[PDB]
Amino acid sequence: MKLNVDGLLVYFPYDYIYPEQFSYMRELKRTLDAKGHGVLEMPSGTGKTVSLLALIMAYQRAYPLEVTKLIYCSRTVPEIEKVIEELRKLLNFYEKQEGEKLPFLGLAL
Amino acid sequence: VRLGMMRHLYVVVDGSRTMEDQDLKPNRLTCTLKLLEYFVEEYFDQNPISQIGIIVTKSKRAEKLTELSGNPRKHITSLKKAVDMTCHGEPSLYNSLSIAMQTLKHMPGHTSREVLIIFSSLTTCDPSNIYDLIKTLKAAKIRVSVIGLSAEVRVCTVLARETGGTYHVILDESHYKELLTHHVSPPPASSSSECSLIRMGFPQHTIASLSDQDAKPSFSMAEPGLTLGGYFCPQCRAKYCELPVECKICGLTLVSAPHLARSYHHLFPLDAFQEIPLEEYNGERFCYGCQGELKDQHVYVCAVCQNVFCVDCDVFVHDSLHCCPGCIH
Amino acid sequence: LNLLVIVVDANPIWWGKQALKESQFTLSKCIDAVMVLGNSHLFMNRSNKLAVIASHIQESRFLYPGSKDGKYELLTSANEVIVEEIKDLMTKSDIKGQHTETLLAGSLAKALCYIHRMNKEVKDNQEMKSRILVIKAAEDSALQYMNFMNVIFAAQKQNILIDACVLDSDSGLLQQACDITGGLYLKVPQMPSLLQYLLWVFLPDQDQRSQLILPPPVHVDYRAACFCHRNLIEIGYVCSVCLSIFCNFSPICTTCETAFKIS
Amino acid sequence: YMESTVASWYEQGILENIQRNKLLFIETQDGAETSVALEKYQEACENGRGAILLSVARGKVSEGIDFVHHYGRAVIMFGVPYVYTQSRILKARLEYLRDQFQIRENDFLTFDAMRHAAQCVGRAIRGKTDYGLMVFADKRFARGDKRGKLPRWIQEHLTDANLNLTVDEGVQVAKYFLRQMAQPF
Amino acid sequence: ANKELEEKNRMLQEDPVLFQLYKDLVVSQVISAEEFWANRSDIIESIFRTYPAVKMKYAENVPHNMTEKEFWTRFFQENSNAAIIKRFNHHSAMVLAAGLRKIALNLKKSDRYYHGPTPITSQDIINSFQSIRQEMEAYTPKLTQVLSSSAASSTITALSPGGALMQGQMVPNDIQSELKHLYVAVGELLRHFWSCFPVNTPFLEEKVVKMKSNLERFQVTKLCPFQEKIRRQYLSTNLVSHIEEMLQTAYNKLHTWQSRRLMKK
Ligand SMILES: [Zn+2]
Ligand SMILES: [Zn+2]
Ligand SMILES: [Zn+2]
Ligand SMILES: [Zn+2]
Ligand SMILES: [Zn+2]
Repeated sequence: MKLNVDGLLVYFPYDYIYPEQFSYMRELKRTLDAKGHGVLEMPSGTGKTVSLLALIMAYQRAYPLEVTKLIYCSRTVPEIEKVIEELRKLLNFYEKQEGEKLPFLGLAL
Repeated sequence: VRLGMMRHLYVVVDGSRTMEDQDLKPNRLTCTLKLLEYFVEEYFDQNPISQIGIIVTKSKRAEKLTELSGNPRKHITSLKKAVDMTCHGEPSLYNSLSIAMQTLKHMPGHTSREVLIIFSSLTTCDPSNIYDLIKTLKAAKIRVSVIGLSAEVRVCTVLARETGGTYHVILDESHYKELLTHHVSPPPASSSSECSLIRMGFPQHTIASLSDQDAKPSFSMAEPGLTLGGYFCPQCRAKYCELPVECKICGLTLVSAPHLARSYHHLFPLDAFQEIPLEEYNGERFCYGCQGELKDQHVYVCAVCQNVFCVDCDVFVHDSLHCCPGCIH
Repeated sequence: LNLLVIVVDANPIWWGKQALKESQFTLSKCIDAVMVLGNSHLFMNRSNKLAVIASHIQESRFLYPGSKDGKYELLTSANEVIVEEIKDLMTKSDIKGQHTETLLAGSLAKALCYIHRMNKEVKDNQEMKSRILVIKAAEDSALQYMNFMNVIFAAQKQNILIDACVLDSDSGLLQQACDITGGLYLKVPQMPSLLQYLLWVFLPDQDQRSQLILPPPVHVDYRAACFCHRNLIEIGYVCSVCLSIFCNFSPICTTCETAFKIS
Repeated sequence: YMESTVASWYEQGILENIQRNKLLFIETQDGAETSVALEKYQEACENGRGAILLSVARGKVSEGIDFVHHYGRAVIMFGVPYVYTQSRILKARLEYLRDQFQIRENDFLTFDAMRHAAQCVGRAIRGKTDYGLMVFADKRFARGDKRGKLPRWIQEHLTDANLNLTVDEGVQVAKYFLRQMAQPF
Repeated sequence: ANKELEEKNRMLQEDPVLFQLYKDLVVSQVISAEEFWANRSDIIESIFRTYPAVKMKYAENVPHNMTEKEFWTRFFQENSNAAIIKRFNHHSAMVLAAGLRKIALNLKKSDRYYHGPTPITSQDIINSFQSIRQEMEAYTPKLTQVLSSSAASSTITALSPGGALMQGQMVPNDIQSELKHLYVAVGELLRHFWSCFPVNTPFLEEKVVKMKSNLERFQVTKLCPFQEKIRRQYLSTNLVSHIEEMLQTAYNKLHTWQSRRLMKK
């Protein structure tokens, strides 16, 4: 599922995304393009993590110099474990799409 | 898709006091029993070879309201008697499923053993864990398809999906009718299911030979008076009042040809007819099925006979007749 | 009220055989007798309604959806429509040597769905007790057993009485059919006097049939046979898929191809 | 407050009827008891007994735990979550915010209540489109300010027709909504 | 343990039919009775299963110079505030613990169904078709042609009870019960005799029991005809021959299968 976002093309593992996901991605891309701190709210407990991670990875690929790395913080370790699971699934999907390993590292402290 | 024509089905009814709650227009238990009477009669009318059994569970104990039998009237009478049941206590899935398992364990392998638990009170107080019983159920290949009421019970969800049955929750009374009518039909046979030949016996109605000469008087076999004539058995040689029935001596099913013929339509399902609203060059005002003018913008057609049927004709054909009138030709 | 449906088996082969034989009985007189029966049925009451179906080897067609002789207008219309349509159907007909057996299951299916349509359309205030007065006139076809049994069971569920009036031949399938739904079975041996049989045995409706003396039902031989040589068998070995009555125990029934496991 | 309400229900017959209808579990300050109670609550949810877990909005259990399908199906909020008006730490935290950044004391207090309530009531919609209803048993939430400060996604679903339902009307509409959600897509 | 004796005592009078038939098998001294069986509050209980402490207290305080009413009285009897919450948590946990005590089908021949078990020149069709086409150029002959009085009278006479197509006793009451009882006895013993008869059972230990049951057939049918004789010599009316068919057919099956076994050997 490759989404032709206004800023660029962004990969996505799951089949379909709700319109609220489109709005989230476009607003997040606007904030990153402005390179200014901002705040936004999304209802779903899950799904926001995958959309955010996919958009950040695509933005990193497009403008690697713009963003050095992502620092994604969660309330509790049991919760951040689910985030690392989501990131692992996304990386597996992207690796299958590309056909080879890429210099991408992701870890939890 | 392989289908199990012969199935021994147990309709497990719960006499919980949650059944007391009148969520439906009449009392919940009364509505369930009234509709289950129709379910029993229709099940026997759509699967004569099959047989049914009712287990009523209340106050943490399960009692066999009626053992396995081929007579719908006896089960109907049991339902009518149970309508007045006190309806106080708490059900036990372990107890009910264990009773059903005890009765169904000695049943023949070829027949499909099935259980339909009409679950009303979400609670399940059991002497022993039911997850262990799930393993025995899977080993015994007893299909269990729960129908929950006003609750999506997790233990019953896992029961249904693990044992191969289906789980549902009542949206309303109309949907309850649909659920039970759907469960009436035989379920498809899965990989675990196995088929084997079953001995069958076909009796012939007999009467006095000639002017009551060398007659065969007899009363019945399960206050029966003397009967001049009736059904018999190839081996029992014992008079039977009504068919189909299992032998009380042989253990062999006695059943006539029409009863078997009643189930051929299951093997031969009717392909759905495409619904075309527009006339589509159909200049015949009169519907072929009913020879009546099409008052609605709807038409149905087969892939072989290519005939024209109205809404009522198509609905009736796919519901009850189970065969296309003109396409028979 | 009562909705009567006369399923006449007007088989051209057999009725034309009668015509060649120059016998006293003729299809014209049979149609006249059926017409008189329908007229009397509607004569019984205004609310009562009737319909007629004619059977042919190819298909089956409905014969029924001023007072020139001082006649009741409705019955006059019935007479004219049935006469014209039956003459048209008999006059126009293709020839197919391969198919000559009379068709009855399709006609009965048409009757059943017609009765269902009328029951839907009629007001719920009045209850309708439909009936099908089948009048067979030729031997049945073996290949029609399955469909005929389907329609018979549908009639049983829908509560319609199949009153059979076979003549010149005793169709075991048809007698079995009417026995299931409880309809009467009369085998008239005097074809010229057929109409008297209708105005007594068949004409009275189910409401009054119980409180009336009618000929006793004929014994029905519910025979079973194996699919090999077609002969009566008292013990059948059916499987769980075919549900087919067979000859003797076999490693695998041909109509199934299942991997039966011995034991 | 939870203990007082529980004690009153125990003195009356309501609590026994609730126990009969469904199992009841309560939260305590001690983490060991909290964990044991929640562990048993999960098994109760899996089984048909069901469970009613009484907890505190500020309780660490509320923030740590996440409710998913067939877990915390109906989220009940008994009273607007407000911290005691005697803890002097909040007095500094609040009057300083009034002095600097110009936030009204009542504004910040209602914000602290609404944010906490949204935190403790937003779990049922975790993911996978699992149905569930959030009932707030307090007329205060019906006030416009509370509704306005409520998160947009919940508020837009909320309507004036069901804004101030009586207890019985709320029960009936909850039953109907559960009926609607029971059926498949 | 005399479990068999206890079961016999339990069913001695609770169920009349079971003991009646079991005794009948011995009344004429047919066979030993060994083979017969060889071949074939709420609140206190809830507390008992709820509170293990109450169970231990009951065990230690079993009624001894006390009264159950006093024991009942003992039941109901911030520090207290937290005790209530703890008590509900523990009680619900105890209740929960008590409840958690340890193939697509394919076919090659379908016309067999189209012609099921029900059993069963060219110019003739042309001649019949043309003749019937020319038959009905005249219509509406109803005035006289359809029916005639003589034929109608013949039809009515036929419909008369003595006519064609229309062909046209509960005196004993007390004998009915005796016949029913005898039929029940025959069914009871035929059940075990036919239990494994249809199955070949080519095993020594399996065949021993069929041999014993086959001898039991002789031994029971020895006594049946004596009661038949007693009943027969009353009026010589309303013969009861259906019972004879069961015995004779069982004997025929026994002897035929014995001959088949000898042939197989
Ligand atoms: Zn038998
Ligand atoms: Zn139609
Ligand atoms: Zn068709
Ligand atoms: Zn054969
Ligand atoms: Zn087969």
